[PDB]
This record gives sequence, structure tokens and C-alpha cells, in this order.
Amino acid sequence: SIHSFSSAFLFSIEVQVTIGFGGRMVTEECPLAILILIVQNIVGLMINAIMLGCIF
Amino acid sequence: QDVFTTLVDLKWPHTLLIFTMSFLCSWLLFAMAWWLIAFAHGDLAPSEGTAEPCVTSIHSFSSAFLFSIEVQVTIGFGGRMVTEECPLAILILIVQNIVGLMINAIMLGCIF
Amino acid sequence: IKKKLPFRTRSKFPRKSECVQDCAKAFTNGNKDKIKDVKSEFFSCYCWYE
Repeated sequence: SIHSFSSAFLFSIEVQVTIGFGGRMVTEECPLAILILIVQNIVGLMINAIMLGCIF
Repeated sequence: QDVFTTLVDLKWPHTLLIFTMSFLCSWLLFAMAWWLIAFAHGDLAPSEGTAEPCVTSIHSFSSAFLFSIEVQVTIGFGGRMVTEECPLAILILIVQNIVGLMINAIMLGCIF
Repeated sequence: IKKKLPFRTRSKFPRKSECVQDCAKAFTNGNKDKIKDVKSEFFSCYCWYE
């Protein structure tokens, strides 16, 4: 259910903030999506940690 | 002005009350925002099915409150989810995620 | 009359259009017009037709 750039933006928000509505979800078809999912989760945890420590 | 020193210095039931009240107030405010957007898009009026809602399955203020809880605590059940129809819902999603991470961080650091 | 959709829907919470067409395939040989109501469910949804 990625129909435009708006769907991609909502999906990127969902994966990075880990809300995960599930209307748009990663399937097992192309491994590049799996790699981008890994990279986005890693950098999301990383920058969330950086901001968290800075304002602590 | 030294508000964080006060917030740390409150005794533990007072501090818990402050933080649960802040989370509840944020949830209720953005619940009001989601409910207002859903009314202004006509999602609260029953409809046959031509149009698509900003957020799916928002039928009352209770749906908006559950949805605001879902987005802010990032549980995301997905029965009510933001669609790509109205960009105001996308903007409110961005704002709610930003302030949810912000106040979660503020509470987290204060009680650390 | 009411039935549950036999099989898993391609979408987590299928939209009314998705549900009407799924019911049409499942029970009305694809005839959407005979599907009189639908109720979205988790990877499923309920079908109302005559």
C-alpha cells in the first residue's frame, strides 16, 4: 500500500517512531527493503538516543 | 524558571501525578485535534464509501482518544490509521510524534 | 445474511471497497452488486448479502 510519496512518508514515520499501523508493511519480496528497514531502525534508535542524552 | 529542579524535587507521588497528568493532557489535546479533523473532513457522518477518511475508523471522540493514545505511545493497533487523504492529518501526526518524544524525554530525564 | 470472509485479506484492515470486492469473489461469483454490507475485521471482514 505504497501509492505515492505521501504513503512513503507515513510509512517512514511509522517505522522510525515504531508506531507501525500495518496498513503499509515490509514484505519479504525485495531484500533492499529489508536492508533499508534495518538501516532506518538503527539510525532511528541512534538519533533518538543522541537527542535523549543531549536533553538529559 | 528552574522548573526541572522543582520537578525532580517533588516527592514521588507528586512527581508521578505530574507526569501522568502531562501524558493525559497531551493525549486529550491531540484527541481533540484528531476528532476535529475527522469532523471537518466529514468522517464522523456515516457514509456509503466514496470518500476516504483522514484517519480510518474514527467514529466518535472515543476513537480519537484511543487513536491519540496509539500514536503518542507508539502502540499502533492499526484499526485507526492515518491515510494520505488530508495533509492536515499528516502535519498533526508529525507534531504529535515530535511532542510525544519531547515530553517522554523530559519526564525520562527528570526521573533519572 | 452474514458470513465471515473465508481467507486472509491482502490488507490488514481492508477498506469498504476492498471488503465488498472480497465478498463478491467469495460468495457472489464476483458480483459486487449483490453484496449488501461489509464489516472490516483484522485480515478478514464480514459479508452481508442475499
